Amino acid sequence: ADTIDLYDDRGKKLKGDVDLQAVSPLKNSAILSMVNTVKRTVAVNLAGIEKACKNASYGGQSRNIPGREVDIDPTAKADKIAARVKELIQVEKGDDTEVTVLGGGKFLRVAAPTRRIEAGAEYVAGMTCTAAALTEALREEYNLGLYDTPYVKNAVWGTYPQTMDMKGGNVLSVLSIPQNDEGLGFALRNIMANHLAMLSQRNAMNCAAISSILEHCGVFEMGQAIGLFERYQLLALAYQGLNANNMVYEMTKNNGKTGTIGTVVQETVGRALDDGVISVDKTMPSGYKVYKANDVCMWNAYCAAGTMAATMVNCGALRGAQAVSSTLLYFNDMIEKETSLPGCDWGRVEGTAVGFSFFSHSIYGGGGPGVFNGNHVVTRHSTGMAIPCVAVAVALDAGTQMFSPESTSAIVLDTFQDVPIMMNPLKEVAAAV
Amino acid sequence: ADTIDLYDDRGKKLKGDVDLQAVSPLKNSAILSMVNTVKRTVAVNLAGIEKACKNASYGGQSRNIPGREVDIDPTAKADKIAARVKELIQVEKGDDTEVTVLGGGKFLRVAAPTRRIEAGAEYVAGMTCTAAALTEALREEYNLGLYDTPYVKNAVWGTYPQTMDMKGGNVLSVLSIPQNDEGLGFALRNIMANHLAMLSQRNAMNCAAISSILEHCGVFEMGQAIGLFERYQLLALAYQGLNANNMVYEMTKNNGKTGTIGTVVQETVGRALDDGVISVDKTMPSGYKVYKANDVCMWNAYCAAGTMAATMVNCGALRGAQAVSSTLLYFNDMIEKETSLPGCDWGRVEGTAVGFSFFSHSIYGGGGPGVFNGNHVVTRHSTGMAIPCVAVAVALDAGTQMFSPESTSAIVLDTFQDVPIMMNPLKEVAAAV
Amino acid sequence: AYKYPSEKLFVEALKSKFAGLDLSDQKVKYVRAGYLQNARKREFQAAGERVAEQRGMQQYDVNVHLGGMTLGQRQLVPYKLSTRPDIVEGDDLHYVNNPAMQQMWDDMKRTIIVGMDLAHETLEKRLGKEVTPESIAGYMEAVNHTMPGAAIVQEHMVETHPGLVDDCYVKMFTGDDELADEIDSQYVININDLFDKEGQNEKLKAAIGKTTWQAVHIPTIVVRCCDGGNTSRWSAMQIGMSFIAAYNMCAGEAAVADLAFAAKHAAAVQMAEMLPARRARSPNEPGGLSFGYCADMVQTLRVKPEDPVWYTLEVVACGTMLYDQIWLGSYMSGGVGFTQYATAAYTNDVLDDFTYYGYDYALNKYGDDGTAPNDLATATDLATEVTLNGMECYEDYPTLLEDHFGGSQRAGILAAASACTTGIATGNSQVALSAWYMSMYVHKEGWGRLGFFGYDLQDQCGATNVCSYQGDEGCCLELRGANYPNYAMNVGHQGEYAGFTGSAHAGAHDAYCCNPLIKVCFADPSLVFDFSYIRKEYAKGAMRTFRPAGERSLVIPAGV
Amino acid sequence: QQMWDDMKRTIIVGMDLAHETLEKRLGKEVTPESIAGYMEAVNHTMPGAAIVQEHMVETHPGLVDDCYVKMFTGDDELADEIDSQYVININDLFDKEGQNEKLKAAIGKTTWQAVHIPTIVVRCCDGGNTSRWSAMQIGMSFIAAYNMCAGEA
Amino acid sequence: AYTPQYYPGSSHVAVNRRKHMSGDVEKLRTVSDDDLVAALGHRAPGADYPSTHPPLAEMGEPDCPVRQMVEPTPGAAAGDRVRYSQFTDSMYSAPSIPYFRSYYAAINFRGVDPGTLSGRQIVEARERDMEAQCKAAIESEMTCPALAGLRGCTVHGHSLRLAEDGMMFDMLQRTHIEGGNVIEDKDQVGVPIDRKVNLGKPMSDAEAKKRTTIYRTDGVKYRDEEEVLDHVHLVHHRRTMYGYRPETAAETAPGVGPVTYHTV
Ligand code: F43
Ligand code: F43
Ligand SMILES: C[C@@H](OP(=O)(O)O)[C@H](NC(=O)CCCCCCS)C(=O)O
Ligand SMILES: C[C@@H](OP(=O)(O)O)[C@H](NC(=O)CCCCCCS)C(=O)O
Ligand SMILES: O=S(=O)(O)CCS
Ligand SMILES: [Cl-]
Ligand SMILES: [Cl-]
Ligand SMILES: [Cl-]
Ligand SMILES: [Cl-]
Ligand SMILES: [Cl-]
Ligand SMILES: [K+]
Ligand code: NA
Repeated sequence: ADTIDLYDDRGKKLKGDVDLQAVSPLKNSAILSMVNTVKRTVAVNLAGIEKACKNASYGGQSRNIPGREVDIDPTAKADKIAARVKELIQVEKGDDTEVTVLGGGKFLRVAAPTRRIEAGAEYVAGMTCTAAALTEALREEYNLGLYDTPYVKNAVWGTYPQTMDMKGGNVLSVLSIPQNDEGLGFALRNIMANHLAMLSQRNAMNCAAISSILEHCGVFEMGQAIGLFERYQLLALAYQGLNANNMVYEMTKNNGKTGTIGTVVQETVGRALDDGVISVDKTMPSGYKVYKANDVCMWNAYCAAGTMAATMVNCGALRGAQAVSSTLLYFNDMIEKETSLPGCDWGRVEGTAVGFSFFSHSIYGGGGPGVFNGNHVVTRHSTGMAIPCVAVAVALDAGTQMFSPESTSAIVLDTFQDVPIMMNPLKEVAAAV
Repeated sequence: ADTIDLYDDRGKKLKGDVDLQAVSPLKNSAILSMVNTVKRTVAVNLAGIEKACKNASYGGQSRNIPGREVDIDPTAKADKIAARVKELIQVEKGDDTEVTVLGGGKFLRVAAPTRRIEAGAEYVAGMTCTAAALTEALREEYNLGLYDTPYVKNAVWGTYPQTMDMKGGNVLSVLSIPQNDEGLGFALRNIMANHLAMLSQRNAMNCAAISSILEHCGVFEMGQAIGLFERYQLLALAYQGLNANNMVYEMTKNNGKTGTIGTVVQETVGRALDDGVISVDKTMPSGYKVYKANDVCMWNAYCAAGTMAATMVNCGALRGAQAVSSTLLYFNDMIEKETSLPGCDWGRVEGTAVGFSFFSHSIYGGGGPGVFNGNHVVTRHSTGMAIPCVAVAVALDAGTQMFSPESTSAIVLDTFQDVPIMMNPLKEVAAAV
Repeated sequence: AYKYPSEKLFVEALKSKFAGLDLSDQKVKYVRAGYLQNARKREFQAAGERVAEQRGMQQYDVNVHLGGMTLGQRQLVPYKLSTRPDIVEGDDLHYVNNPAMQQMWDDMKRTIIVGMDLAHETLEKRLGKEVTPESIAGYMEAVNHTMPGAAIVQEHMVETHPGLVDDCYVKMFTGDDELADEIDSQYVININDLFDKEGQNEKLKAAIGKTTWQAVHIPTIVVRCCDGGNTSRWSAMQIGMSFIAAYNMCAGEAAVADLAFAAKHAAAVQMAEMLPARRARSPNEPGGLSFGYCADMVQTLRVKPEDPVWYTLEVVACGTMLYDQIWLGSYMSGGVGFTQYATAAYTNDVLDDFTYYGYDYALNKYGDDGTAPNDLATATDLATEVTLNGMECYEDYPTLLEDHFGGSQRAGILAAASACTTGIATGNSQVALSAWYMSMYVHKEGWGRLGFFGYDLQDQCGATNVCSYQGDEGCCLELRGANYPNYAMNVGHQGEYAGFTGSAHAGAHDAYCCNPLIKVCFADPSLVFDFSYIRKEYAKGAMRTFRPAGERSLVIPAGV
Repeated sequence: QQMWDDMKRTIIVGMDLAHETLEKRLGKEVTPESIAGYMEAVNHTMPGAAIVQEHMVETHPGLVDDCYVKMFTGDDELADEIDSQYVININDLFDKEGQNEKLKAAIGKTTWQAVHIPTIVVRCCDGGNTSRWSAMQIGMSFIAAYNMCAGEA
Repeated sequence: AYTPQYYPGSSHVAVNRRKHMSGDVEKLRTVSDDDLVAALGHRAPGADYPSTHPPLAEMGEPDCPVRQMVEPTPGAAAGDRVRYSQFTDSMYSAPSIPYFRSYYAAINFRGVDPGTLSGRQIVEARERDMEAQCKAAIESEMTCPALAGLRGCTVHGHSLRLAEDGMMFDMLQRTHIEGGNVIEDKDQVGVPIDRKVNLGKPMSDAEAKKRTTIYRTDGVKYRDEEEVLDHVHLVHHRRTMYGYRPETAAETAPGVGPVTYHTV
């Protein structure tokens, strides 16, 4: 069986000789808790509801319905409304429902009770029950009636149900609606990189962990971690996302002052050779050495760690997210040229990076790195070994992006800033072992 | 608080003075188990996989890929395959994974471990892990290689991932894919009436219960059972689906020899009046009496029970499913004319029935009753008070339908005929209190 | 104020269809002439003979009608476009035969509104470029060369034939009068000139603010070859090429991707969003069109706001055709389809008579436009009076009942008159919606019939869902549309809902209903279809006098 | 453009299940004569013309001249009984290397309609219109050809 | 047991509506079994009933408590096809109106699938049960054979001017007057039949107005039937109120306003 040493975000050892199965999405209680948290937690924009009602801007995108303003001030009654929402959504007193006023009354964080998720088939009960509880709380507090309550309902729910989503509404999840899934098992893959950067509070080590965990939870739900593929995926999670054996942190540190994508390639090959993961296979007439992988899944995991460290070194030097697309491409292209072994995810990180480079530097779609996610058509193709690097690059950016975490995901930061699994994911994963 | 007496499918009292909350989707362990079972259980058509491979008919719909037949016989190796599937999907020895060979080897029932659902965001992990485990089991058993395994993979998964669903595949759920949801919280609403009739083994009382339970679970996930609406929905579930106070059973018995839609209307009004649910409000000059509802949610629940009993009496007499659309329409239209009180779901059962009648008797879409479900655009509009009657009518049909339970849902019957929650839902719900 | 006259508005059309007829007669002589009575059917039969001969396979033949009878055992009667002198054969109003109706929908489908502020901020932040009226002017020239399908950066590019894409263009609009005045007027939608009544221009500029937008209209031929989902993508590609050239950017650098995301998503305002799987459709298709946006596309409100009924009924004409004839009758079904389900709402001055009657009743009882109480009691009074009067008209004039021969037509027209009266009177769309459902309930009990088998699905769900606030039930009417669950299937409702959504804002004397960007965009006279007078355009199409875009005569043979 | 429009406007629809419905529910006999009547009906109605109601308006036949329906079958005896104008002749078209026999063996003794709705319709609308348009006029044609209630279960 | 009241209103039209609902409709004519079977067009007069499935007694049934307490109709027990009758009724004071044909069926007959439309009203049922229901309707005061007729297709006519001889327009002319009587010589889907089914004399215009269930200006004016209007209003109001909140308090929620009724 495989064991790993767990190290934290500062390069400090947490636990030695941990069974690889102990960090599995199917077994580690901290990971299971992370998934439950992202499913059941929603953010409420009370300030947005108040503006929509006062300005009759229901649905957003410059909509204005003249004469249909509703003059209510929920930000000034945030504590009363929060208490009513909690009473309406809680299943039993003392259950895990939480409703907290943030931003001096501008927002609520609503952790809907787990039981409402359990009683359903998907994850949407948090969104639906919060929107319903808010609508009722506003109707009661402001004595709304037959013909104005519908407008307030649209301030909360947006254009639902004319649209499948609460478009222009004021209830937010880090997940999207199920109908946006590209395929089977994609809901946990559909987390905007800008959101991931805010969950991590721009700590790039914690970013790698949060993003890698959720990506691999998705891969497991897709049915793509069965049999031999379970070890393949778990080693990638551990070495790329969980700083196993301190490889990501130490390779970044070693290359952080003068290193480049290429020096990280070199250190990764040297480590694989020194650790027995690869060996010289044959030598060509020129002297070029063809390598062989003695442990195929472990060679991939080393490439995954190298891809992450290269992102941290290159995007960290740029203090800019955009270089992540070329870093994933050239780390893997060049490590193949250096060894004659296939790179991370057997070309699928490189391929993802090719299209991601194109779609972050062209007219045709995409955007900056913060708009991508594991469900995006451009960036879905690797089983979890590309997006964590994207999220890390978004976190390292010092201000070069137009669609930035602060401009698209501000409420996510406030909602998860004091949530322990997001504040210290590596410590919580290790403590759950 | 409200209490109900629970009665079984033969009109015998099971439990007295049960708190209405104890039959809630959020609280009753049998309901919660039913939801878990439908989410995580899949049927495998091993005979279909064998036929697709031997005939190169991958993807169905008369497809044939000449030359790409793969000659494998999984129905003859069903026990070995089943054991391998179990080993590949089980998370821990002794967990709730089940794999059972059915039909002499033609089919498997696979109950994927609940932990795989818990670790994901939706319910699809059963379908995906089963499809993956099967593909691997066949590859191993039959020594498949690089260029033929892809074809066998399509025998299992259908045309996925060119399509979003496993179209033409051989892994089946009573649920559909999440992207087929019409809106938020609709996954448990997307259960074909023919499937519900097979879950119940054509026991119409048990069909009412199974369908009503799952419909209201969906309504709860939609956020439409919050506050006062929780009592509204729970009373409809109890009185229409769980035979509360034996009202559905007794009204059907009382009207079963010579009764009609209209006599059931009359008995429902008389019961509401005798039980104090409604009272005379005012009398018109002609002597026509306008009634008033003393308990609005209870009056709805009585109308829901009457709509169900009227279906049992009218479709039971016809021994034909098609009359359910007119029964739901005319029961509710005439009870309004009889009382000047609004009918079941305040017109939404009647309205559903208007469009359902149209789309079960016209050129434009729909079909016979068996093709409808709570997620169907035609039949989604009532919050759970129409589809259970549809499923009951499908169960009562003696052979008038072209798209019948036996022709569309045969594998569902074999998969669930030994599953306790589907064999005796009313007894299991009462025992869980 | 308006005064309802002594002669019903529908009498002229009856007299023009039936010269010399005693309009009180309940009986008629049937001659059973069959199709030969009718010039259009005879022309169709001859066309079918040529089709069959040319392709070697039978097609149209009136004698294939069942029962040994051809169409026209009764008299086949033509249709007067309401408020117009044009009387046309019924087939001339089938969407397939009517290019004006086709081009109205193509003009909506090929339009996207795209903000410019985010793109300009991107250029400033990432490249340090200064955006000026001069740089914007260069961009507007670039985008009007590239948008129809022509090249600006690469060498050896092939291009669209400019004559095939002559309808494609881009204009900008803004609430900033200073910017609007600096750009060449050929590139600008002039809000002040177009919205010169009742201070509408100031209302629009206040709502839009000092923000800048592009109204993009991609080529008709493209949406005809493809779908409405092409529109925002096509727009974004050529916006991006134009920014590259006009700001000397690298032709493909990271900042270009921010422009792409802005133009495709963040600053893009679709006409319609996507639909769920059973009716899967791309964006910019009719099922996603909200009633508020439909009402805002129609422009009679900027021409004559002092007559709220006229604008209201032009919206009805726009919506009933699009939603019933093209959307429900084609996209969602097909065949002969649903022409007369919709013509009932825009021909023979019938809905006009019933609605002006109601307007006069409300003016006299409740007072000026938009001042009536916004309550269920008022909806009840107006709907009942308007519906009873209309039913009495159908009872007293036999040839009126024979015009709206299907109960569904009668139901939609009586309920539209009821709800439009209530909208104008109260100024409230949601109260008008209660009046709509009340009309249907009143109608059903009077005659013991309503519409087709499945007409009142939404009807019977209707009253209780007006004031629901539950997730998939509650919604203000302006934001409802053809995907509101109860509305997703049936003829005889969707275009009428758009009509009385317009009526409520016309009664309130607003400049728009839902989105001021939509309102300005569709006011532009450079569109092919004249959104200011819907029924006049339909008449041109029916008379073969409407020239649509998108034809391929430039690139096809002809010959004997 | 026309290559794509020819693909988008095409749907293939089996006839066996429809015929089984008529037999089971109505007790109708399906014969080469009843199929021939159905093929005439569907080629009148498919382009957008009326067969049941009175006072219907219709598409201009010249605007929809590309719309038609043919049947095809691996049953050579049925194919031979229907007027050739309505039938795709597999044996004439697939005369090389025994291709006709391979196609007929794969299809079997099942019957299919190749429906091609009007180009002008998919140009005004989208490819989603195709299977729906096809089904509406198939339905109208069965109603007429088998003397059904024009709207029964 | 509860005594039904069926429907409000005090005019003779409301009385007629309660007659149709309660099934207390006078028999006015006789139609032989063979004539009616010929008109319906589903089988030859005297022929055995075709079956869609075997008789219940022969094939057995699932162990269902509902099947075991609900008696099948004769046609269901026998396995008959589900067939239909369909009627069209003139808005010029025909005795019947579509919804009230459907209520007559739903209240007074077992195992029926009625459908209401503006220009047609259908009853589907097992063939022999459908025949009995159609016989009851066609022999009764619910039928004038000039103002109403069997039309399984091509139904246009309910809303049209009557012909000069008082017959409702039928594009297929399945009926005509001979010697004062209405003769049907085609089946309900327009196929000629080898007999003349004599449906007897049309009602006089005065008799039709005495027997009609329709409100219109030349009979009982709808505007004057204040009890029916009150009923409509009460149902709409209560539906609106309870969709907002299903409780008595909703009946006076803001937005209701000063609702008022004529007779209550
Ligand atoms: C602006 C981009 C970035 C982007 O997102 N798309 C562009 C431009 C876009 C535009 C150019 C239209 C115009 O000239 O105004 C269009 C036609 C798409 C559109 N918007 O309609 C296009 N490219 Ni490009 N584009 C092409 C190609 C190419 C080749 C051209 C290399 C050369 O040596 O000429 C290179 C990529 C590469 O190096 O591999 C290329 C780049 C680029 N392509 C660079 C601009 C290059 C430049 O500055 O000259 N295209 C091709 O390689 C062939 C097909 C050709 C496409 C037109 C056609 O198929 O007819 C066109 C496809
Ligand atoms: C076969 C159906 C069942 C169904 O699913 N659709 C039908 C037929 C369908 C066909 C008829 C075309 C043809 O004649 O070949 C089309 C045009 C749809 C299509 N496939 O293109 C249509 N109906 Ni219908 N259908 C209509 C209507 C109606 C009215 C007609 C009643 C009368 O008194 O004439 C009744 C419903 C009712 O009673 O309320 C009706 C029924 C029916 N409708 C009955 C046939 C009735 C008959 O046997 O005569 N339609 C209308 O009420 C007006 C609009 C009209 C539609 C065409 C248009 O909008 O121009 C047409 C809409
Ligand atoms: C990536 C995605 O764009 P978004 O990132 O969603 O804007 C997608 N475009 C494309 O895939 C464009 C493909 C055609 C142009 C490039 C050809 S190499 C689309 O519009 O749905
Ligand atoms: C119900 C549904 O059909 P299906 O049951 O999915 O076949 C749907 N049709 C419609 O809603 C037809 C609408 C237009 C024709 C009837 C207008 S009243 C559709 O094709 O997606
Ligand atoms: O007769 S139906 O109401 O089903 C269709 C009318 S077009
Ligand atoms: Cl394995
Ligand atoms: Cl290995
Ligand atoms: Cl509440
Ligand atoms: Cl005559
Ligand atoms: Cl109450
Ligand atoms: K198109
Ligand atoms: Na030319």
